[PDB]
Amino acid sequence: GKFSRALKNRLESANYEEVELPPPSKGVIVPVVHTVKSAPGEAFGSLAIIIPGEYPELLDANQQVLSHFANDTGSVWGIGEDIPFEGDNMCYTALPLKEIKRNGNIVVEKIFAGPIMGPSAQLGLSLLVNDIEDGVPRMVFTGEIADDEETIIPICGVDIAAIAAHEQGLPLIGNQPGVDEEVRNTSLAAHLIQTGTLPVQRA
Repeated sequence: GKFSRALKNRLESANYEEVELPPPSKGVIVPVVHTVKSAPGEAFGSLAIIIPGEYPELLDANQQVLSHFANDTGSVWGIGEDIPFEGDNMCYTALPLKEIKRNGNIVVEKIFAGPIMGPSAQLGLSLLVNDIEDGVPRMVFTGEIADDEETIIPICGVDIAAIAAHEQGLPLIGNQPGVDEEVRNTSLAAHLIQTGTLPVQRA
């Protein structure tokens, strides 16, 4: 459960083959919690960017798995479970995001670990295939999407994910306390991408 700087440094010491890529045509950022059975009760966070195209070769071989959106409608390299909603008939890769730059260039690297498990990348993925057209929103999304494709189900480890977002100067977005801007549902998340920041009230 708890944030461990010691786990972070020991696992991240093995990160390798850093590379800089041009700006994605679009993308979305999500947080990942890292654990290992022999470090019980410890965890730390990182960010992943999900971009168009097939780049299994940029991933550690243990992440070179392909998971599919529902029915015919596209797939993502690097994620470990199927996605219960339709995509937009595009192929994506989920890459460890080391840095996203001023000019949009992304710095990606390999990590020694399995693929991205669990349902908390679903808010991101849903926004990516339904609402994002161009660019990468400068924010980090976290949450499971219900059957209605509107309700956002909250995650454990929101503190870990926050740390991970803040490291890179980005806000955490989700439907729970601990996040920087709360979004009750997917369509409020999509409105946030449009406004870019939370609207302000002055009386």
